[PDB]
Amino acid sequence: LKIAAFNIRTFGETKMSNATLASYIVRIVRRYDIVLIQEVRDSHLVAVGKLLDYLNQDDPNTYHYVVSEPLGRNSYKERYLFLFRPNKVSVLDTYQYDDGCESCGNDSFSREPAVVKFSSHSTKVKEFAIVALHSAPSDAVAEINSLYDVYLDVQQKWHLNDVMLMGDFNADCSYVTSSQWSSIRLRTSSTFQWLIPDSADTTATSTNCAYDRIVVAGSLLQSSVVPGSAAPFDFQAAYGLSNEMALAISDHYPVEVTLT
Amino acid sequence: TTALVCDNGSGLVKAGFAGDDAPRAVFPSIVGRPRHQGVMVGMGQKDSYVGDEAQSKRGILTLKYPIEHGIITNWDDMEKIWHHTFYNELRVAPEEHPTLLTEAPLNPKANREKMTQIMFETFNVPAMYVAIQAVLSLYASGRTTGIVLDSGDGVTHNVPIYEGYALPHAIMRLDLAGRDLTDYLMKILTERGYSFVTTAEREIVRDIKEKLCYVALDFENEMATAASSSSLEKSYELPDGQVITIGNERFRCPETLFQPSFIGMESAGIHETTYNSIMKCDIDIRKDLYANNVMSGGTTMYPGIADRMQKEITALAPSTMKIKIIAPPERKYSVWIGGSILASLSTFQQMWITKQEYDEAG
Amino acid sequence: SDARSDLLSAIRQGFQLRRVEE
Ligand SMILES: Nc1ncnc2c1ncn2[C@@H]1O[C@H](COP(=O)(O)OP(=O)(O)OP(=O)(O)O)[C@@H](O)[C@H]1O
Ligand SMILES: *[C@@H]1O[C@H](CO)[C@@H](O[C@@H]2O[C@H](CO)[C@@H](O)[C@H](O)[C@H]2NC(C)=O)[C@H](O)[C@H]1NC(C)=O
Ligand SMILES: [Ca+2]
Ligand SMILES: [Ca+2]
Ligand SMILES: [Mg+2]
Repeated sequence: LKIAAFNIRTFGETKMSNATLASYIVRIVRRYDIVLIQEVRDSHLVAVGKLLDYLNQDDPNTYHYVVSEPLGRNSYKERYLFLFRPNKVSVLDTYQYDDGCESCGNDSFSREPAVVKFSSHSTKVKEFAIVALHSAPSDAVAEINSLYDVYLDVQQKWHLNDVMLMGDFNADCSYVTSSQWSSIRLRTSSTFQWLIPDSADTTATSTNCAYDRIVVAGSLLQSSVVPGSAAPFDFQAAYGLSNEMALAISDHYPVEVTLT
Repeated sequence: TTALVCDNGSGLVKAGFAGDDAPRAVFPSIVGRPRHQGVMVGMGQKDSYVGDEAQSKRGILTLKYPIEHGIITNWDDMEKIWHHTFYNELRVAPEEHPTLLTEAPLNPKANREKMTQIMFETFNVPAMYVAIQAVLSLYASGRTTGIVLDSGDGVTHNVPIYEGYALPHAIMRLDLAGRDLTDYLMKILTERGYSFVTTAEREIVRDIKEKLCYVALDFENEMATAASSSSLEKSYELPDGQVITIGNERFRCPETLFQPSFIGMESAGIHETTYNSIMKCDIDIRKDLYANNVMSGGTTMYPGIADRMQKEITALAPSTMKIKIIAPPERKYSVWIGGSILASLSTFQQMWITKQEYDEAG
Repeated sequence: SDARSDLLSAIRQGFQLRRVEE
């Protein structure tokens, strides 16, 4: 099972209408059995529907979706979108973290995590949850720390220790410095393995930053990870692209991992 | 015991409770089914969406308008719309409320019978009644004789009514209304150099139409005025805060109602269909139609439209004829209001068809 | 002086509708 989290800069109608950018995005998505797409700025789900139209043009059930409403604390809103291959995994339940009141999710996250429970019969782990987060850069330390509370919420809600938490956490550089890691319970708790290391470059731009991350909890799930499989997917190199064409797709690389 | 009033239009459903002065639910007459399998976070798989949520989620749906040019053309979809209306919008059990429904001028009898069968057999209403939209609008103005211009999102009709009797041989139908004017405004704004590409940009055009357009009393003079000064320009601030500025598109847009050739349609304009409708009626009631021209529907809301109709009808009619256009400020909801009044009247209570009666007839 | 004459006259006299707030 191949899983990825991909921040596609301003993913939306204009990007999906560009046949060239759409073709590269389709090619990227088709690598994966589950992929989380972030930065979905798509007021009427038109770009999402167009991506699904391409993915499903041959077989109507190639990919199924889980998508959120627009999220953000002010007028600037983004959705989380999961695309998954239903012949590989099945969605058993979903919810949006809300911390106890209909608005309180926004007290700790700008974009309240989407949480999806999957049944996965081909991997060692048979059921596992994925928690998506695109953090607010200026609140990264506090939001990554709050994922620890999301993890606790999953355990209590679903009685399940096998959880992957992933996305553009902005977890490096000026937004999380080396000294700040000790403030983040998701990092200091031995419950979690960070599969994308601080040394990784997950930007398509000239910064060298491990912004995007995959964190796994639960021993079954941890035992399911293929060693060395977790890494950014440098699509500029993969597809022999110019840097300008690369940046037009996104300013981030997907981060991916394989489960057996 | 409280009656419901459901006015189903080509573009909007207006629904609510008899005796209230406005509909409580107004929403798009559209049903969408997902093109792909999946869910919204926190939700189960849904088979269809109706109304506002169908519009807001349209990108992953296939949309259908069950009412075309005022007439119901898809019954499964219309059933979804009524179900949504009752249970989701009004939040009532239709089996405990007499329900008044509206229908378009010239609606075929088989269509009204099907409407009736669904209400009784599917929704199990205790009683119901089907009223002609235009006649309700006349009633809402306190009149029982007159001629109505009803112009909505999909169709425009003229309907002369004599002592409560709509005269079907004299009804005129013009397949030009609000949706056409919205599309035309998008076109002419695009020609001026604006662009409306994304769904969100395109949706703004209907708001511009509703807030900035108006009907010129003298179109050619108004075109000259827009060309010689900036006095007719008005600004519209887009969501993002960028402010744009529009001149003659403001009145060229609804001018189409008087000159359908603006959108390539070889058809009389609304002044001439009004006059043609009056002339189909007995000469001896014409004075009463001319003096009671009632405008109804969202597409009659343009500032200036009453004065312009008064001018054009005056030019067509005998020189001594008294001509009066009645354009109530509530007229976007006139049909609904007329239904709310009628269903409330004590003198109306014997006109409901009961399920008992339906159970014995057909 | 039938029911329909009665109804039309009542339509003409009007009806006090309840306010629906915004
Ligand atoms: N203030 C306004 N100015 C101009 N147009 C308006 C205004 N308000 C609403 N409209 C237009 O009115 C139309 C809706 O009117 P209405 O509800 O009477 O139509 P409908 O009953 O859905 O359709 P129809 O009667 O054609 O079947 C829409 O096209 C809308 O843009
Ligand atoms: C799809 O997106 C690509 C990438 O941004 C666009 O290609 C650019 O087009 C301009 C011309 O308008 C060139 O000057 C740039 O050099 C191109 N960029 C690259 C990296 O190739 C392309 O125009 C878009 N296609 C369409 C038709 O919208
Ligand atoms: Ca980089
Ligand atoms: Ca109507
Ligand atoms: Mg680093």
